[PDB]
Amino acid sequence: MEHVAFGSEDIENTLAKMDDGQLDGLAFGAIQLDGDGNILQYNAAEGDITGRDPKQVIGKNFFKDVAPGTDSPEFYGKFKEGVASGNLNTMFEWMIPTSRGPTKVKVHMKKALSGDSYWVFVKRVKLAAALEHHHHHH
Repeated sequence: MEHVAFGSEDIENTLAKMDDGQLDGLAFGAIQLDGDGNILQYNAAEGDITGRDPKQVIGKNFFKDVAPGTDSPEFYGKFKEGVASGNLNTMFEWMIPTSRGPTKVKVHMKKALSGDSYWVFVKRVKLAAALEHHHHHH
């Protein structure tokens, strides 16, 4: 005879999955991903010190591993629906709240040209480079 109902609200209950990456670590570069979201390659900029390992990132997920907490249809659904057709076109900016303070970053994803690969650019929200060149595969 378990008929004990309980209805209440707790701010702590709703407030969960906070920022875990206390570290800042600033960097801007592109990363190759697969249809499933697996790291294929890593290409960072040539104007800063080395941070994360190039091989350590490979084999793991980008938004499912490197980006813990983004596991949702808010950012995943867009990637899935895009893969189903073979061309994920998304352009927006994400806010990365840290202990040191809030930091917004612009990320642009687009299907690779060679095919069977995706291109995800990650860099702080700021217009710097737009017209590139000398980028042709062998």
